[PDB]
Amino acid sequence: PQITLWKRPLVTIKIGGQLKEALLDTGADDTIIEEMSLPGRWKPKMVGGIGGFIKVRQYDQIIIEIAGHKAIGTVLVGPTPINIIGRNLLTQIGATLNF
Amino acid sequence: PQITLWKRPLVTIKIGGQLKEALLDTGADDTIIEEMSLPGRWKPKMVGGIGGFIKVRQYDQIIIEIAGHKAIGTVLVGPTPINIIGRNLLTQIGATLNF
Ligand SMILES: CC(C)CN(C[C@@H](O)[C@H](Cc1ccccc1)NC(=O)O[C@H]1CCOC1)S(=O)(=O)c1ccc(N)cc1
Repeated sequence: PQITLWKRPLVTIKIGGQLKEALLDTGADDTIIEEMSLPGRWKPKMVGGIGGFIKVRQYDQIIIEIAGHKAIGTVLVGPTPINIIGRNLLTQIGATLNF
Repeated sequence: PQITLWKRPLVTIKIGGQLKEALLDTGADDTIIEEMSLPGRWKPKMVGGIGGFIKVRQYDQIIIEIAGHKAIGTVLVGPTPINIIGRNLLTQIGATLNF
């Protein structure tokens, strides 16, 4: 699709067999989702945003369905105001910005 | 142009007669620029994201040239770690997210 930006670019994602809403965020380097249980071991990671840094849990090789497109990669879990799909996954689905 | 997301989508902008580098951010509702002097009255506002909230000054009807494209709208000025071009101005230049 071609998504205009008059409204927040929200899509449905499927992760852990659950359906969730997420923001397509070109300004986020990584993908961060709200607290949920994911499989595997995690590593610590410091993530910087508008108000400073936070501590999140990094899970690798996670299967995630983004607006019907399947992707497999790194997902961070932590206290985010909204589920964000960052560049790491946007590239996997071949998303670009055009103007 | 067609911007791939392997790297951060930075562009050159012109605001208040100064040249700055900024992030084309679909996850940002509004544009936020690092501390600078702008003409006009302004209203204080609080903006939040990852890491909490920052206090900014809201300037209205500011003209900004985004990669050679002139646009007009609200600009928030404050202690942001990076200059962000949000949806309020991306729409004006006809930017879309495609996949
Ligand atoms: C958190 C989302 C919902 C909103 N933010 C936009 C996001 O694109 C934000 C942009 C940014 C990049 C680098 C440093 C600081 C900020 N990236 C972000 O947090 O990157 C983290 C998450 C994964 O990788 C690192 S915002 O900055 O809080 C914001 C809020 C309101 C306005 N009007 C403008 C901006």
